[PDB]
Amino acid sequence: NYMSNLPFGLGYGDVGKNHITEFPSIPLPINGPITNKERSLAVKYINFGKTVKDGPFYTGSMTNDGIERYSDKYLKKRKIGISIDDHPYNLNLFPNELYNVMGI
Amino acid sequence: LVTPEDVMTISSLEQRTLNPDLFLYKELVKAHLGERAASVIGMLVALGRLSVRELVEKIDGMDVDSVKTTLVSLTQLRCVKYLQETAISGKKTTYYYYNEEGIHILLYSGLIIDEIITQMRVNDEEEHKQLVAEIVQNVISLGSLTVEDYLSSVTSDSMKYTISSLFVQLCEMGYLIQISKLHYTPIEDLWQFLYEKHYKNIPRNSPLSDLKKRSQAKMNAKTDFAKIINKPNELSQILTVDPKTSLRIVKPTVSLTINLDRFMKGRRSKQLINLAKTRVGSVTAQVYKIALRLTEQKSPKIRDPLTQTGLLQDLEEAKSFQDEAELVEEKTPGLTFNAIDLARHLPAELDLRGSLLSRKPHSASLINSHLKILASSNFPFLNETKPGVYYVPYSKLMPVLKSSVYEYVIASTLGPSAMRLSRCIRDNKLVSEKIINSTALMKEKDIRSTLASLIRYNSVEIQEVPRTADRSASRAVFLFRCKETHSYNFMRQNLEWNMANLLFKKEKLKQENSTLLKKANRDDVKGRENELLLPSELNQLKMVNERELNVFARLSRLLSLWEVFQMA
Amino acid sequence: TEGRSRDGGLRLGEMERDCVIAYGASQLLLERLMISSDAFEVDVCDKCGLMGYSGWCTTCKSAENIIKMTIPYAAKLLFQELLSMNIAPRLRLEDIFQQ
Amino acid sequence: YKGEVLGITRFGLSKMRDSVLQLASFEKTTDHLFDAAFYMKKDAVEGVSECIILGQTMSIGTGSFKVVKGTNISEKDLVPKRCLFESLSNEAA
Amino acid sequence: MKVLEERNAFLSDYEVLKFLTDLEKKHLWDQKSLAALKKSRSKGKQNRPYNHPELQGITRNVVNYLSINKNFINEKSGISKMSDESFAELMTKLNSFKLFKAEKLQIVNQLPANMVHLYSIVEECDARFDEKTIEEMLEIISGYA
Amino acid sequence: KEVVVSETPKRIKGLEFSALSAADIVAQSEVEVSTRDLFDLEKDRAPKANGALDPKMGVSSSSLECATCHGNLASCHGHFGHLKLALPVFHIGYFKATIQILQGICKNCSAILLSETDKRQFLHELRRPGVDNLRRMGILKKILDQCKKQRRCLHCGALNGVVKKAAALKIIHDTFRWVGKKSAPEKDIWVGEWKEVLAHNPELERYVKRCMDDLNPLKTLNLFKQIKSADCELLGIDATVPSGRPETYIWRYLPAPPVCIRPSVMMQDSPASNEDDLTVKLTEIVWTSSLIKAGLDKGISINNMMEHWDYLQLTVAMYINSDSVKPIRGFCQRLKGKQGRFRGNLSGKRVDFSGRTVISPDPNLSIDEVAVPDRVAKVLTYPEKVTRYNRHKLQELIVNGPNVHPGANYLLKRNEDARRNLRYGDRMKLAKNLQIGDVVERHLEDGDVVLFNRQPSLHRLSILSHYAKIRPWRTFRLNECVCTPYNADFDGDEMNLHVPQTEEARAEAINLMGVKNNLLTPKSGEPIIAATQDFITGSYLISHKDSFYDRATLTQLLSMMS
Amino acid sequence: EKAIPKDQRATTPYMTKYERARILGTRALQISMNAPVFVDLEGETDPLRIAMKELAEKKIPLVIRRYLPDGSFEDWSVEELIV
Amino acid sequence: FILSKIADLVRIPPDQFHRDTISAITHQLNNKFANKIIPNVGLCITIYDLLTVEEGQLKPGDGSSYINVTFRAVVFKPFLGEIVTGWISKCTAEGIKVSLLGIFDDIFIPQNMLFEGCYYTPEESAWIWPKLYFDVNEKIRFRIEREVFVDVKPKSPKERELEERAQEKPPAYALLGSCQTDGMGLVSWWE
Ligand SMILES: [Mg+2]
Ligand SMILES: [Zn+2]
Ligand SMILES: [Zn+2]
Ligand SMILES: [Zn+2]
Repeated sequence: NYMSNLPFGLGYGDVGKNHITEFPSIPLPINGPITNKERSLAVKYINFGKTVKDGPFYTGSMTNDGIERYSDKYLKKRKIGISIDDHPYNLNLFPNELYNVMGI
Repeated sequence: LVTPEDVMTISSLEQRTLNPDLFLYKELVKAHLGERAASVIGMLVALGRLSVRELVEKIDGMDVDSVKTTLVSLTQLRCVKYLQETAISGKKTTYYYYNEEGIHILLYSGLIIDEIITQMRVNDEEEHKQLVAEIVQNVISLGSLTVEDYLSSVTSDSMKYTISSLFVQLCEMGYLIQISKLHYTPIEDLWQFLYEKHYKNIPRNSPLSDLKKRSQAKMNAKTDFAKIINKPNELSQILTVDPKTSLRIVKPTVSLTINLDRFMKGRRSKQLINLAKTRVGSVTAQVYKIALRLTEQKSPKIRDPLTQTGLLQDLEEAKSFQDEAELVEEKTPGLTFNAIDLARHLPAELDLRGSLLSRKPHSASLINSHLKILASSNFPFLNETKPGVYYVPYSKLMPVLKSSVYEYVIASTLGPSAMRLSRCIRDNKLVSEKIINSTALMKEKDIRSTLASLIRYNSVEIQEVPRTADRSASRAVFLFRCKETHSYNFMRQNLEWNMANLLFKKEKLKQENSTLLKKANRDDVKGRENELLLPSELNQLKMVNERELNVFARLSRLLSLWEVFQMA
Repeated sequence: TEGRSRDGGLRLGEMERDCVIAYGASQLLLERLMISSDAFEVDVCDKCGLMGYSGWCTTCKSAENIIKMTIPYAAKLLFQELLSMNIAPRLRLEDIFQQ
Repeated sequence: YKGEVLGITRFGLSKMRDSVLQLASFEKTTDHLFDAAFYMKKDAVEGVSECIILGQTMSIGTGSFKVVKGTNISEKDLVPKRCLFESLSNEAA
Repeated sequence: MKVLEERNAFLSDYEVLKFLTDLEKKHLWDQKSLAALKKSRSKGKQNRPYNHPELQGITRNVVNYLSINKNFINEKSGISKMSDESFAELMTKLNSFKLFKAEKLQIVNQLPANMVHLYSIVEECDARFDEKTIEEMLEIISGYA
Repeated sequence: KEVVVSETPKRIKGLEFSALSAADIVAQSEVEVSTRDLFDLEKDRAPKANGALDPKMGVSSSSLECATCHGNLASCHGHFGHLKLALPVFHIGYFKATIQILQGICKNCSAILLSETDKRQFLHELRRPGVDNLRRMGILKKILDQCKKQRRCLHCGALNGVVKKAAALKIIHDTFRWVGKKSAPEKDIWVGEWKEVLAHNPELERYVKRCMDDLNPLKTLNLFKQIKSADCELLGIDATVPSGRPETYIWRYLPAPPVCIRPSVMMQDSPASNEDDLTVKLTEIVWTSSLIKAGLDKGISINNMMEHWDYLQLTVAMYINSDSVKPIRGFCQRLKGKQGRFRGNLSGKRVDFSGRTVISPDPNLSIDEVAVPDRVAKVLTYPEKVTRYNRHKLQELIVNGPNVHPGANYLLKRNEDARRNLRYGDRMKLAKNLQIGDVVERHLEDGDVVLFNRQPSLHRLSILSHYAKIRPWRTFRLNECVCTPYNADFDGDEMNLHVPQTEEARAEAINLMGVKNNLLTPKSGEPIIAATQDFITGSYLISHKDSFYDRATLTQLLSMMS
Repeated sequence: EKAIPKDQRATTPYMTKYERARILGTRALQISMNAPVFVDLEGETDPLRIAMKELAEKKIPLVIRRYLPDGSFEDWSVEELIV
Repeated sequence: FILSKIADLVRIPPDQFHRDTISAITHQLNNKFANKIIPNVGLCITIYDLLTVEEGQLKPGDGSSYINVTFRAVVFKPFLGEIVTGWISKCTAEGIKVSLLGIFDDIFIPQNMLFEGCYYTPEESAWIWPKLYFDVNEKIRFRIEREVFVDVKPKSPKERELEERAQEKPPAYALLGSCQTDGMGLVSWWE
């Protein structure tokens, strides 16, 4: 009745429990320490990508009151960001379906 | 018991069901560019070819302008390949791909600037290091960089006189190739536009037949495709001009884009040098760093000369492609070098005197000794064509090198007995349940534990032995097989998935501490963090920052094992 | 139940269903088949088309997108049996009104 | 009407329906069900068989139209009223 | 249930009070709810099968807050006795003064009899104007008081 | 506080069929079935956590607690379990699916058997607004036939052939079907590989036949994860959403159905509780899974594990579809058949408020009436809601109560959740306190709308709506003119009575299915309700030319007629 | 989704049997939910018979919305639909 | 105190078909938005008027009339500088509970932003100023700077069971105020 098909080298107490561990864990050697070079590599990764976030190529956007306050009147702005159309590009490097978003 | 709510919270089983290729690309584009760009790139991964209409239809963003602006941004980032398929009976439209190598810049960025900094001849002075670092960051970030803008932005005449001098060096080396249709068009579409025109201009009643006209059409296509791919892969036509009463300069109106194949060759040679550093002592290993440094600049292809991606290789006489590849490697003398030529680049700090023992000073008879010993070494690093001058082969070096890497990765993940068993299956084709004991002589329980552990992957393929008209593996024995190609498939996807997970976790950490990271990346906060930040929040920020430093180190360390598997 | 001894009900078979459809009596169809045989007030998530419980999606774990609706208990049983074979018959909803 | 003579059989009925539930309720249940799950068919609920199975109202007979109760509310009672502040402030600007 | 827009035409704190006064005078009376007789309508669930809890409470709290004396000083209600014309006659001065801000609503119900109150009502009043037009506006706004 | 709670009336718009990914199977599940035990002696046969009969996936009786919803069998909606499987398995339902998925991709590089421009045009045709199931199946047949025809994978041509199944339940691909009188580097590899074994055994010389590329669950599954996403549309699986991957169709997690799906029947044979087939099967599946889980660490004989791994592929077959040689009842047998799921429960089922007895004639009934026994009128009720128009009547019915026929059996108060049985409780008070929201389940009365049905139902006139007429005897009586639509003949024929329970259904019944509205058959327009035998003969004998009547006889005839 | 103006209506000006049955059922349901009636009951207590009387007097306040297969609809008050 | 335009579906029972339809609709809207606060909009005082009323529809099983309605509802919405004379009713040593006359009283004002001299002591000593203060249950003047709507609310059924066996963010409309400008704090500091 499917409970006598037990091979000889298999103990009888270690069956039935099942319940494989939550995540199989084997410590890889790719979790080593840090050096001057590794610290500098992390710092240069920090500068990069952050640079493009602070640049125009974001395309990820989806206190909003009805009146501009007197405090908002004659006030410093957030930032005059350089827009997607602002920076000059190469026209002959895009399909003709995208040129219209340029301020040619 | 771990709760199903406790699971899926720290276990991360929802991501385990993603295809690893999509996961990594999506996470890179998300953490670097943004969210809408991530959605677009993921949809591109799902559907290889589509139009802007189909993106509008398939993503929540229907705003035709919004998808367009994200697409021009992604195209700049070299993440998109496009084309125009000509509808004849109405309006002809376009289709956009996803360019895999356009995101490897976003993946290799740290290694990219590391190669750009380190590989140069002059690095003692500090200012040049910072200058080239900022220029390479600006180029890899913005994309197609224009000297017309760059010189205009530069403010000092004495400083404009050297940035123009660095562009020629990168163009000639191979880190700056003129950008054109070849980086923004798919290989199969190139070949299918170069493969039917030859079938349109042929006359009729030609005394040949379908097989003959097809073979000559394929020959003509291969010739023109090889020519037009050679033309922009490396040339002087960007800087071949020379202005009057001035210096040699690249053209001021054109754009410059930084390549990645040259950096991939640099990384591969770095892996070879590290292999030598583990295996061969540094006395004669310091030569190999420069021995490959001076040949990589004109080194041949690593996986595909791009004719093996847009079309089928062959069925009968299918040896032709590797035949011609090894034939070209043999014929081209640029890769062959003599003991005299190697002398003018070796630094003095390498003595080249005590690197030999003839029994139990920058001299050619000693550097040629290392040349010959590398050729005669068990791993065919170089092959001997002529007595005195040899060459490094890639016809029979990549398979054995990749198999060594695969074997040692499995051995690092598993035990020495697992390595012994995988090596038995490798060096003995068609092992069986008794040939294992014949060729191993290790205790059966341990060997079969390692066997069961290694079965789960694509390393070892197992054959069902049919004994009666019904096929059953329950009455008869069953022996083993290798089928190594699946094994190479497997190590690509697992590593790609793990890098995807790492990017996913750093994006999670950014999501969890967005306010803190935005505060950190502020002009006044930069450089002044001790007085401003109160001790508790400063401790939280420093701990999360060292965590991300460590995880970037982990990612970079994993960035030395998967690109080598990426080769064919 | 199916037994006259077990106080069973009288089956309304496929041919009687065909007759009622041929009459075009939609509300009578609903009353005889669903309401007066097995009407189950299930909770349906509007994100995943999967029946929950107690207004709890138990896959989104939200209680946000849980709609309350009445379906035949036989239909609920069919969905739970399909999920057993791993088949996911996800229900897509929409407002009855709003024209 | 589909252009080909289609039978009233389990093969002829697989004409244009995509109706996994109607096909199941007719014949060959598990094959159709696993097929629809495998190709991820997104059939609408329009058949009277599916309406009955799901306890929905069929679109036939008394379910083929809508019943609407008029509000009998005019246009002279839907007028916004007693609003001066907006115009007063705008002219104060 | 979707909110078509978040902010519609501003309301001064006199229209709201007259509306709540109208609501109490039209139904859910407080004077008659203070007399016994819950049965009343006898239609099955009280007066004409309806009742108004959770609306009477807030419509009493809002009117109570507006009907307590305007807090210029620690005698009238503050908003009740002014009429539509008592607010209409102020046009020729309300548009006479300049603020370039919808903060008209701040001073039309609260903070009279002090300069500093308006000094918080309009940020940087002194920088914009502190010459002579700092007492006439106070006299106008306290005119009801 | 009290943020606004909003509800919207919604209808089912459609169904998205798909397979649950591994993540979704765990996510929907609320407890993990991992032990082969359901009851233990040490717990006095009380089901506890992690067993097959774990209460956290439901309860089998009203005396228990789910502990997921803490509800009885009456109110628990059922909750899912999941199974962890070591050495995963194939799927019986999607066996041909997995096959056809393999015929499209080369198994070496896991790339599709098409050029990067071969069927992209048919893909562009596949997104046309005009597609049906027929056109979809046709285009999929086209791409399948083409990728089957193709032999060399463009990435790496490895001579794909047939990927048929065994004559067993395993899938085999002929790696070297179309190779003959030709040479290949893979071919020299194959020959040398069989020289390595033909030089080590003295008996495999005959058996080196066959032994093609066999595809097990593990091999196919790990190969499936190699497949990229850009080709899944060609394989026909929308990869936009998770579980659109082609690796989800491989059994890797078994979801354990709620015990409501597989109930445990009380008091069958022995006093000890008995279980059911699906639960027993899943207990076997769990036991085998745990055995293999331990055998990964003890190194079971590789032959026996393959035997067990073939069993796990067999137990699930019965668990899903008992087709293979046999009483085991699988999920494909709960759905299939006359008394299965669809044809037995979903469109056609047992109904409440119905009756059945012998029919007798009644020529004094109107043709649009049926005489209903007072005995069945006292059990068949109509749920009349109290208005300002019928309150006095409903109070009188409540006072009469469940036994006097113009009475009532149940009262559902306006603001309560259950009905008050009127056999007890001093109905005199309940009538006084009767409100305008109350539902009184009062007896079937004269003029009530009933459905009348004689089986088999040939045409639509096999069921008609009649006005109920309460009468003393135990038969349904009908006027003989309406015997023709029912095809009834008073020789022991029985007919079924249905009482619609809603106002809408009642109005629909009496206005569309009413006898007077259905005097004609829709097939020809000819009358079908009309005089039957003795009525025809009596009419003939009256109108016969020899019939004459004096005034007395004539007026008596007219009084009989009225 | 567009309402065809009462000026140009293409569907039948006759109440169909299905529309009559549905109108009676809906109105009887409303009455059973204590909706006010607009006819003299004369001892009638049953919602369906009350609704039949209202239909006979053409006093049922409901509108038939006849959706065309293209999605457009037209509104026919029960009074104007001729029986 | 400003208006807001909302779209809703209102179920009118046949009980209410006798009263005028506008009255019935506004009664149902009042039922739904009497003291209730809209998610991330504000607190609905009551309904002001009605804008769009569609012909009521009937589902085949209810009998009620469901009307798509667009209306304006009066809601309390301070934005950045609105004045309100608080009437507090509780004071903890983490920020006083700026309370109103039963409208909503679940708002706090942060001490770091509050008057610098204004400090709390564990032994209940009111304030120290570098010479005058205020006590509990008096008139307080402050400002408005940021609005936060508590909109996180997941609860498992077992969580609800354990919670009600044992038996926080009480509101979804929390306010806060500043006391940086002279004159804020009392109705009468001088004169
Ligand atoms: Mg008979
Ligand atoms: Zn959900
Ligand atoms: Zn439960
Ligand atoms: Zn291949």
